[PDB]
Amino acid sequence: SIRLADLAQQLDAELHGDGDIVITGVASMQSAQTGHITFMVNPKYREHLGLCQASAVVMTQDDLPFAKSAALVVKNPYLTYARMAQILDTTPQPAQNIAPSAVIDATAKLGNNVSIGANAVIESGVELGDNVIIGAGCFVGKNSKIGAGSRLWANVTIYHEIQIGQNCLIQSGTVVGADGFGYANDRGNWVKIPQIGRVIIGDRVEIGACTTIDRGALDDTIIGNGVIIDNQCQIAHNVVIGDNTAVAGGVIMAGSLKIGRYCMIGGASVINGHMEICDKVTVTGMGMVMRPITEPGVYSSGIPLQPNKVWRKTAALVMNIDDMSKRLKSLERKV
Amino acid sequence: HASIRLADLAQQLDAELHGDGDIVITGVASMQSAQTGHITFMVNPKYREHLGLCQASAVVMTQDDLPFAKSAALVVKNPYLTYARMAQILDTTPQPAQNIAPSAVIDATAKLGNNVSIGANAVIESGVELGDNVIIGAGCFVGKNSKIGAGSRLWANVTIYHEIQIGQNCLIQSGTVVGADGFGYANDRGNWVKIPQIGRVIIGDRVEIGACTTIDRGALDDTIIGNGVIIDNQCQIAHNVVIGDNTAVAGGVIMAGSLKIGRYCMIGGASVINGHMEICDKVTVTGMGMVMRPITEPGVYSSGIPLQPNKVWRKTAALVMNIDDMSKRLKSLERKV
Amino acid sequence: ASIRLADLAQQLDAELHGDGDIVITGVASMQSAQTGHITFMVNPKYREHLGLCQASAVVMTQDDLPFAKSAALVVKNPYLTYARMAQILDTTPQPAQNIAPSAVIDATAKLGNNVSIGANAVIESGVELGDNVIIGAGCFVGKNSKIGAGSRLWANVTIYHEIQIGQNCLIQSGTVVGADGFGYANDRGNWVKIPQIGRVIIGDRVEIGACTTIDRGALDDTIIGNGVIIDNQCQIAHNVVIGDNTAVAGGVIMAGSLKIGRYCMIGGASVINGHMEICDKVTVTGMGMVMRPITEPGVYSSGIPLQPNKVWRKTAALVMNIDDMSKRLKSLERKVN
Amino acid sequence: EERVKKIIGEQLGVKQEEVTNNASFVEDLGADSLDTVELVMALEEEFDTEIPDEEAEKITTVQAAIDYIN
Amino acid sequence: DSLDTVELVM
Amino acid sequence: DSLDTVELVM
Repeated sequence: SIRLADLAQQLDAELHGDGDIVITGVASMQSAQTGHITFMVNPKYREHLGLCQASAVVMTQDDLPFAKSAALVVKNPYLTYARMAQILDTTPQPAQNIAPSAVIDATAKLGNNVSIGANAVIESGVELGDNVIIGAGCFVGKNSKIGAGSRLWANVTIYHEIQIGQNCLIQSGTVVGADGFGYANDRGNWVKIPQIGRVIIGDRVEIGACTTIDRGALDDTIIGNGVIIDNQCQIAHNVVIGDNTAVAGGVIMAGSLKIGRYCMIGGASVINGHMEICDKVTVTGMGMVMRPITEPGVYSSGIPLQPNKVWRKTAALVMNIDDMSKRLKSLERKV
Repeated sequence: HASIRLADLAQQLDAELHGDGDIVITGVASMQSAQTGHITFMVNPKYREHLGLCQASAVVMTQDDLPFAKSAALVVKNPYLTYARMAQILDTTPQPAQNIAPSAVIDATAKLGNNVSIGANAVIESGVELGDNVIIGAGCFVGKNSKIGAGSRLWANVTIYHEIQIGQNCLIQSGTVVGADGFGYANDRGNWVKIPQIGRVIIGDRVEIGACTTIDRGALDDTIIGNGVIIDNQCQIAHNVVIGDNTAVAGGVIMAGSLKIGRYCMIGGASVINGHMEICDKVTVTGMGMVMRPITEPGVYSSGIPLQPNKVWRKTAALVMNIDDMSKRLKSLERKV
Repeated sequence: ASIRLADLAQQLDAELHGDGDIVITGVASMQSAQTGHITFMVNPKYREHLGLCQASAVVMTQDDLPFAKSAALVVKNPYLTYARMAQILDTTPQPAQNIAPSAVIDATAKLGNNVSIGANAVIESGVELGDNVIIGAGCFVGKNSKIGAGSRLWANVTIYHEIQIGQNCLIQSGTVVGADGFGYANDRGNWVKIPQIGRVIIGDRVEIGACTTIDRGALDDTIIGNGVIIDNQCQIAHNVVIGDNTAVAGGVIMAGSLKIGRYCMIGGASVINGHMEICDKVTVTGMGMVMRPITEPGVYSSGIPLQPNKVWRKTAALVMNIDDMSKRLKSLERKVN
Repeated sequence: EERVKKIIGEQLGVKQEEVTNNASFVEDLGADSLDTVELVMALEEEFDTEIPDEEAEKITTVQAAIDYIN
Repeated sequence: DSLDTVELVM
Repeated sequence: DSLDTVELVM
């Protein structure tokens, strides 16, 4: 809980209204009650301010005339929302102290203020930096290193020789450092290629739930600093992702893909391997990324939904588009 | 449960029995695998000529199939639904756990109902409330202040985060994660700033969720799964998705944030659905559907170009990517004529 | 461990061109290789980089040899040789060693010789673990399941009940084998659960990736053939049958009762319709929309690749109105004739 | 008629002994979601014509197929 | 939306 | 690549 003036000061906001109002949490505009602070980005919501029950609203200078409550005036309300939500965060920690049920190898090195959840399993040679938190039921494999301030939620699996930087967060069900999909073909039989590369995750990487990041074949799979990856993603062996890149849900990357910095990969995109995507590329949802991308910009693929009756026709005409080309050309020859 | 006489089964199934009611039924089986003591069913009349091959003691069928029976027969209106019912009666599926395992780690402030089972090495956090007959599989995690309703069941290695609500008679398969942070971040000049996700997930009653599915918590308000919903494996349900009662989501569907889906919908496998929009009641999207726009009218919706032999596809792809120049050549030709 | 180049050359059936006394400590990429490391090359574009490479040895072919700047191991198939030498010089640890005290092993579970069970693993009644089987930490193995000799599970794998796994299999973490298939009957809009009492039968030498889900059969079994490889994030529905030596790349979604033949290659993120057959030696390229049965071998593809967004918009809008376009082509096709 | 029936037989992957004057494409002849549309396109080519959308919609069985060309 | 203007202009 | 030679012929 916090005083509105004190909150406004931490937010670098211009306070318009009672500084002594007590703020207890953040809430949506529609759910907000007394004690709650909310925010507003889209000017169309200006009319909605007159029915909002929040004690305070974060807005811009232009919105201020329309305000019906105490207002925090800022340049970027969404960003301020993120900051205030961090100050007023009610999210618990994945664990506190070191659980007696945790199985920790004697050669594991623990820094100060490390907490490890019930039934977690820490292998030999592991190094956990200061303030690392390992959630319940996690496995952290041999000789792996997790940097200061990083946190794993329950039931995360980290394989051996993995490096995770500082201030990272990984959600449950995620698996980092499993064997890449490496096999040689011997007369139709698959011969396993041991995957002895690693995964190197930089600082402030946030990874969602049920995501799989495979270890490299010989060199490493590399996730740069400040990268965000959503749920159900597949990051194959020897993928390199540049700093500050965002990967939305259910993306499938193939081996040895290299992605630049500041990219945005939309949900359920499928990306070919052994090629490069340059800096500042946006691929929209369900993108079929078959070819290298050498210039920045927004790229897309796919044909959207149609009524099933219509689609049937559309699909059949497309599968027969070559005949449709020949007939267009002969009709040109004729005239 | 274990065994049942045919006449008693027929009575429970509200079926008309033709044949020996004293026959002992021990389980359900496919037509091709059924042997003595097994009951099977038939829906498609094509199987009529194969009833001689079938070795079941009994077959569930319709009135018109009866003159073809090669065994005792149970006559009903809907053989497929009857099959679901009899398979429930004769189910061999074990429970995820029985009693409270010594190795379970259960916080002192957790409230357990009557006849709760908790499996080995499961972890129950503070403030958790487990309703009567709840079963928590081995190695599960149930986070702070979460509530799981009466008769609900989690298989091994399910992760429930904090402040999650699960109604009654739900079933969740292994590997599933309910209530992880939504994918919320603000962009500060190229750097991603985390938005704490302090909403919850509210799951209704009789909800069945498959394996390795992720349902994220809401940013401020809640992610909501209505009653009687079924969700298959590998699905992604993003923050603040609302799914109406009795909707079916097949495997590998990706839903983006703030999607609202109506009641009685059917979303086909690996469909990808845009967020911040609505899909009205009674919509069907077929497999691999690319759901870019809102859907205001009920009916079946589809997208996608099916497989072609590789050589043929190359041409198709190259021509479609060049369709604006085909559309150009046609306007000019239309002019000439 | 470490190995003399000559002895490594013998084990790999390679022709040693260079000092047999060189000690090889490990395998490395051409770019990262240093003294003591052996590497390999397949693509001839790397022959010009050979001068800069610092490996103590390079695996290559006879036509590569004149470009060698180090000891060389000449073979027919460098990539396969790479696989074999990597196995010889493998540094991967085991998922577990001996039986951990924290493992919860039912009194009736049966262990072969030299079985390792990791910390907090949970083994149900009636389970059978063959010789040299390794069960990683946090694993769950359900009632009466059976795992063949030499098979290994990494941490946090879930095996349901009545599952059979052959010899020398390997399953990466997060994977769930034998969860209920997606079986429901519709009773006036409500989904009625159909218990899934078939099983999963996995052959010998099967490798399965991480967070993959393979559902048990409804009555008969889901079947994975010998030597099958399956990558991460795949969904294999109830009663899928996969033929021997088939490869399934990441994120493939298979619907129920699909039968796939032998020596197939199913590309990443393919979506495959159910209740149909794919014959032997079929290749489906990434993101294949597999709607129809495939009766003839060969390579099949679908999908329209990426375009700059403003280009795609036109491509989409024209493809969508392709019917009105084909019509206009026909009208004009008549006027001229 | 037999002309139509050879086309219906070849597209739908059936033997001519199955092409009954009664037969419906979906119910009797295992037509999928693209089958009839592709079959209607097939009849467009060997009959040197063009079938209107108000009419092809009414072509779901071989009688409806034959009875339209006639 | 992304497609709405193109469709109209068509 | 897979689409290069087709496109070239065009």
